[PDB]
Amino acid sequence: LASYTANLAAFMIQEEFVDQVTGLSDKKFQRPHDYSPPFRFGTVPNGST
Amino acid sequence: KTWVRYQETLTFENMAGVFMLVAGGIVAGIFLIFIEIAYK
Ligand SMILES: *[C@@H]1O[C@H](CO)[C@@H](O)[C@H](O)[C@H]1NC(C)=O
Repeated sequence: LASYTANLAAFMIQEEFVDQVTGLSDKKFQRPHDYSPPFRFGTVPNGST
Repeated sequence: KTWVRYQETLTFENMAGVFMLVAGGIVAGIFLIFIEIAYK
């Protein structure tokens, strides 16, 4: 029990962070109807991007 | 993606010596129990 509580505490300490989108070629970047919230992103007008 | 992006704590650490020590304690304890059975 002590080892398992220490493992849970150390796993909180070893804190990684996942991301929503990890690529410009994402399947989320095909259609926002693929998931239930339609997310949104734009660019600056008349820009090089 | 061909070479750069392609690349090549836990519970295993706190189990091995503990398991072996408890197993050796069980092996010694069974013999001590049979000594106590021979005593009574
Ligand atoms: C962007 O380009 C259009 C092209 O007609 C221009 O009318 C507009 O003033 C420019 N400004 C904006 C909105 O970025």
